[PDB]
Amino acid sequence: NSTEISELIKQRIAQFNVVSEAHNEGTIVSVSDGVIRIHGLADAMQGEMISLPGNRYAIALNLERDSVGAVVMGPYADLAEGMKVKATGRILEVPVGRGLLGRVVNTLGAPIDGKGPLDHDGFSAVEAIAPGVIERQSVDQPVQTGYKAVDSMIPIGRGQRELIIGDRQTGKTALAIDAIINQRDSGIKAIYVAIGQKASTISNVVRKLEEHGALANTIVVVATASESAALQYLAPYAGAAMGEYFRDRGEDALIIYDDLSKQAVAYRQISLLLRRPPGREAFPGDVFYLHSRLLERAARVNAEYVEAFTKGEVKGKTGSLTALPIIETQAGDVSAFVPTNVISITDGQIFLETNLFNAGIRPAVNPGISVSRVGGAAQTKIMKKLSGGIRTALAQYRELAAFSQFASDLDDATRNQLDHGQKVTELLKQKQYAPMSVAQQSLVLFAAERGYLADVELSKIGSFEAALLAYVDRDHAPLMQEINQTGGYNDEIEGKLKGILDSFKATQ
Amino acid sequence: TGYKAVDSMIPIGRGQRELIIGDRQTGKTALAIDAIINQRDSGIKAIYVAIGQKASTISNVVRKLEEHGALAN
Amino acid sequence: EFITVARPYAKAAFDFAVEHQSVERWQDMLAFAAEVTKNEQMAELLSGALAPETLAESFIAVAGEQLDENGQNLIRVMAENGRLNALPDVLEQFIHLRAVSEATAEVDVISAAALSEQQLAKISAAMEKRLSRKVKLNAKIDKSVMAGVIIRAGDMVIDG
Amino acid sequence: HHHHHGMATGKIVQVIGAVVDVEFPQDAVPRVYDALEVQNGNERLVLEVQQQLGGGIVRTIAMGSSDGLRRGLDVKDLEHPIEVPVGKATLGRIMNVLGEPVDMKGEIGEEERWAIHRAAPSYEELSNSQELLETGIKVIDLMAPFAKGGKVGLFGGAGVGKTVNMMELIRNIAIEHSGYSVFAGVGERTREGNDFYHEMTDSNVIDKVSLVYGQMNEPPGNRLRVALTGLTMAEKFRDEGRDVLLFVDNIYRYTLAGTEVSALLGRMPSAVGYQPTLAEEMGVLQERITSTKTGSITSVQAVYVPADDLTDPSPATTFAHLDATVVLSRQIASLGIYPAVDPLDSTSRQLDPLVVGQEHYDTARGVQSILQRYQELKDIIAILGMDELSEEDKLVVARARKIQRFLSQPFFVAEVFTGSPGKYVSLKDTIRGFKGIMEGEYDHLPEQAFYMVGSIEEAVEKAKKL
Amino acid sequence: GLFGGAGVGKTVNMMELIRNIAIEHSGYSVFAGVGERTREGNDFYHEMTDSNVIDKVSLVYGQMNEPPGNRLRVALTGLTMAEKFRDEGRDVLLFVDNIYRYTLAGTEVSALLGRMPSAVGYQPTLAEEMGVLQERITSTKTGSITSVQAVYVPADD
Ligand SMILES: Nc1ncnc2c1ncn2[C@@H]1O[C@H](COP(=O)(O)OP(=O)(O)OP(=O)(O)O)[C@@H](O)[C@H]1O
Ligand SMILES: Nc1ncnc2c1ncn2[C@@H]1O[C@H](COP(=O)(O)OP(=O)(O)OP(=O)(O)O)[C@@H](O)[C@H]1O
Ligand SMILES: Nc1ncnc2c1ncn2[C@@H]1O[C@H](COP(=O)(O)OP(=O)(O)O)[C@@H](O)[C@H]1O
Repeated sequence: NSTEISELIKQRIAQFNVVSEAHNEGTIVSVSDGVIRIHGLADAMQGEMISLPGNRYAIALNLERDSVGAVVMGPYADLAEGMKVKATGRILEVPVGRGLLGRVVNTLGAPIDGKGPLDHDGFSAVEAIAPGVIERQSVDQPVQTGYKAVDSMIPIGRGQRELIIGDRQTGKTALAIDAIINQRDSGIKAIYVAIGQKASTISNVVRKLEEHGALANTIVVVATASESAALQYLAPYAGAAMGEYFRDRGEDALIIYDDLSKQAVAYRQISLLLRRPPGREAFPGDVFYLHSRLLERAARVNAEYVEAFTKGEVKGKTGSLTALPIIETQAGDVSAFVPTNVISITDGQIFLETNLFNAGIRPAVNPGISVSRVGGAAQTKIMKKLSGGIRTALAQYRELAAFSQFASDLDDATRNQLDHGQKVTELLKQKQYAPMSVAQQSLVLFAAERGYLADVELSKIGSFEAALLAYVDRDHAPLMQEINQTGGYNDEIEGKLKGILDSFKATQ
Repeated sequence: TGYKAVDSMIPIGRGQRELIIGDRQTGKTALAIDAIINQRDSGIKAIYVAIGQKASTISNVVRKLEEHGALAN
Repeated sequence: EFITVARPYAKAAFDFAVEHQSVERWQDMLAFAAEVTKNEQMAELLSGALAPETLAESFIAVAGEQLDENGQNLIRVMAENGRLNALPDVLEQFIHLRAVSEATAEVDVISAAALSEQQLAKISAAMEKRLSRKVKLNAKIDKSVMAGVIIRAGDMVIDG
Repeated sequence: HHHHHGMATGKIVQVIGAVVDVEFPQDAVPRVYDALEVQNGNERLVLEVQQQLGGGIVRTIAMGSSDGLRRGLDVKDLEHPIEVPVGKATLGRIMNVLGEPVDMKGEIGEEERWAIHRAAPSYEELSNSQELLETGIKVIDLMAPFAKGGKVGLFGGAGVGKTVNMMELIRNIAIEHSGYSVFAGVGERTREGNDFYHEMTDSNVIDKVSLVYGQMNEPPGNRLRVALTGLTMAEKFRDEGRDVLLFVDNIYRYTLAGTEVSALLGRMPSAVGYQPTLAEEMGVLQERITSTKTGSITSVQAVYVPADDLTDPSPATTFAHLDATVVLSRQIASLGIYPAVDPLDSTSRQLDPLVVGQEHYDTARGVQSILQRYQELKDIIAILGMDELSEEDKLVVARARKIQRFLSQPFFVAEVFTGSPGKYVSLKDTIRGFKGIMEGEYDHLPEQAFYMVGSIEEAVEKAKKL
Repeated sequence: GLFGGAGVGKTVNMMELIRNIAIEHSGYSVFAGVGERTREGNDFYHEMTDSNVIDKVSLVYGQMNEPPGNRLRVALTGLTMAEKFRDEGRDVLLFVDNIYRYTLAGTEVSALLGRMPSAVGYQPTLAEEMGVLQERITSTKTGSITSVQAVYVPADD
């Protein structure tokens, strides 16, 4: 058993008499794949980083009686067992500075780009407690959908729990990913999680960072196949440290997170290593313990944030922090305990339907397949105002489906509904890659406001008529600035619309 | 009987395993337990299955034997 | 009777025994110990108690002080091991241990086992064989070799 | 090579099957893979490394046969934990997993040696390029674009033709070369193998490449080892050539051996009795794949899909690590369709409409729509039959069976299976097909005709007779 | 329990309750909440603002962050004072936060225990806990033990 020394038994043979020597560094008896049974460094600090041969430091969570062992991200094979330990006094900390927006880095913050520049301050541990209740300020801060049904379907205030949920190979790395673009010139600071990703994704991604040349407003770290899970296990927690430098900087941010589960069972592989009993699918009982830790992080502070780090050079003001969940489903199985505990956990929900994807419809998501408790607080008196019919049309088009089956059962009242629903259906369209004007949002109101449906009746002519429409904007586009600027609903302004309907008569 | 349509629907004699399966909330805990009253004459003594459910059940139940009368049997 | 477990214990033994050169002495210690272990009324008591100190003390206590300091700290190992219950097995091992160095013994051929210390297989062995002159004793031999040859024989009868 | 003198030994500690339980000096120490010799009665054998166990006793591995061994046996060791000769001379003759020349030719090969461990390029190190390839593939070349250097995925268990569909892979692969590339196969069948050898002879192409080929019945230890054979194999070339192409076999077996040994290691399996690090092993293997600025490489890959359980976490690591891939329909197969791929399934990340222009993206989209539809009503029919068929729908359905039926065409090399030959195909001609079909241009067109058929001109000749 | 849903403004209902506690009676009543969405508290603060329910304001802490054991454990805490006022015989009411969020709780308990996962890791005390609750609340000879519903439900049917 653990004793096993026998040779040190010779040592201990009489040395059971005398020991009383506490090294900072004990020999590491034997290893498997980075994790080693080990003895020494008599003093213990739970979850203490521990320096190694080479720079590496490691850590073990389990207080293990009479001996303990641990693993570290890195080359595990170089090492040789029973080496005098290298004690590391510090629990792990991560560098904290606000200047990285244009550059990305290894888990160490080691720029994988190899920018060579280093703009960061100090170093700080990855995980930490969240803010007190009521320290949070509720925040109405809207956000820019770019999928009309994204905002129209759902409003966005700063800080909320995102969902993405949808099948593997559904597009949802670029259905997932394609989302990230609408951010663009937003100006809020952000990062995107990467779980284990294939590099080419990274590269082409960078190219896209030519596509949106911007690329420097915000940075994101990465995970790759070589990566040590420990890297992952902290990797969400890792980013936690940083975005805390924005909210903690008083700034407001969102950080993408996706593909956790990969990390998760990886943490199971830890448990196997832990030789510790997991739950179903080898799932750690932790689960929502972890998800508790990381997931627990996001907030929009209140003027409690008036208490700041500097608390305060005031700046008595409230910070807010949002982020992006992405979920994935094999066969679309809701039973996923991950989606279960998680599902329970999520504040608002997003499902992508391989039907419309299978329809090849530009969107794959289903109305009511995705819902968010946050609701329309973010929706603007105009935006909030004009947006109602969606559900019914949803219902309607959905409900419309009902009689489609019984062929030819219905009259024109129905046909006017159904037609209208086909029409709205059409009205939904989106590019694979497009920016959103959101003055363009105003556009939709016409179909509501403007009859607009009878007009451009032809499928082709409806569709094209969208483009033609968009063009006609150039003819007159003064107020849009004000519009874009105003962000408010003026009855008087509605005149400008009514007259615009003429430009519809004008534009075909 | 205790239940007309069951009496008619099924006969009963002593020693024979009887089965019952039914929805909670109705009448389940209630069930026909009132058919204990069906005993009336009570030629054969019996004991109610007791399960840990409710002191209240215990209570209105006590009250119920009362209402019927009598539990000393 | 894990007894394989003996080695790390058992091994350090010979080494300490080597190093300590006690094996006369250590051998004594072992004799003494197995004796102590044997004690059955004691044995009932022996698994009785949780506190290891209590046993190191009490065991060591009634012991008659054949103990050694290396064997005190070390006995403390076996108790700290808690595995100590089965210890006597090691003596057997220790025997082989002691035996291992330079020893030899014998298997009775058909009669009784000389256990002669003869380190040359089939030679020092042969030396014993010739050394009979012990050729006298029957001790079931004839029934054995006649019955065993007879056994190969009926074996061939079967083969026949 | 150099002695490798003395070194004494571990004695064989315990007989656990092929698992090597044996014990060496205190100083005696390996790497997590390191070079050990031992002569069986017959021959020197070697057991690859142990992870880490104490007492000079650690475990170890073998490509050899365990039986007939005596315990406590002394065991030798070689300095070079792994040494893999790296030649360019190799293209002549195949070799053992040991690299022992598998052809009858003895080969001096080359002194440069390699080892299993290999590593990936820097973030900036590789090159990324859009160059693509198009061929007689009726759809997939059409249905999907193929960039240069791209690793094509094979879907499925075998029986799918995975060897014979794989044989198509040979064909098109065989069809176009315009370069130097090499592929091999392992844990695989000989009739194929020796055939590819005889036909390789006949081909006489072997100069261009040689490949050690592993055998199905082979011992696991080798099987495990074979990947390192792959990586090292590339390493010379990638250095040597900037460019390469290949193909990959039975990676199901890869998983299979790997899991198989896991608990043998005294480990608890990953789920479905998978092996706990199996993914780590995968990120290892796919990670082994690379194409660099200095050089890029292409190959296409196959693991037996176990049983068409898509949930297969094996299949997960597939799509996950997947680069390119294809799928096959045992209904479509079952449809008796010779080509038999899951078209609706397969997809090209590279496919871009902008890249593809609109006509491609568009048209493809349209067919996709049709599929959606025929799938879509397929229910309604099955229920109701067709009796109620909405006119328009009914029409589409015609176009449907027709279009499915339409995809199929002959292949020149294909005459083996079916005596019928076939031909290479021209993309533009396809583009035409897109329209006319989109048109349904030939209204009288025969359905039976369309299947396994030639061009609209050819099918027009059929159409004449047929 | 109250079958209920979001957007209902059920808080309005709750307020009416308290107002009937001091109005209809002497409520001497407090609300329980745990593991919940941060928002309502501010609203509650707002509401505790809006209300005089600040009189009388006990704030049951409501966060989920705690150890699942810590979280789950809150009951007896919730109990002991109503035990005071109902034990004061005084009419006493208290609001209950989560029902099958507490189900999730008791499970997370048994699992955390390393006590063998029951069927689907079923929680051991579901009867002992559930009926421990039962054991808590009755019209008691001293005073009735009156408490508000908790609605949290595993899928909320
Ligand atoms: N408006 C759109 N309509 C249809 N497809 C689109 C649209 N925008 C983007 N896509 C497509 O999503 C496709 C594939 O996305 P991706 O590569 O992420 O699949 P994936 O997400 O990796 O698989 P998974 O869905 O499992 O993550 C891209 O080819 C992209 O064109
Ligand atoms: N279909 C019915 N016809 C007549 N009376 C009914 C019917 N359903 C319910 N009842 C009334 O309800 C009572 C049975 O309710 P009770 O709660 O015992 O059902 P239950 O299933 O036992 O509930 P639980 O099992 O959940 O305690 C009977 O006294 C009867 O008065
Ligand atoms: N295009 C095709 N038409 C007809 N048969 C095919 C085609 N492709 C593969 N096959 C069939 O697949 C069968 C199985 O051969 P093999 O490739 O070993 O299947 P697998 O490798 O999937 O086990 C072969 O008999 C061959 O006829």
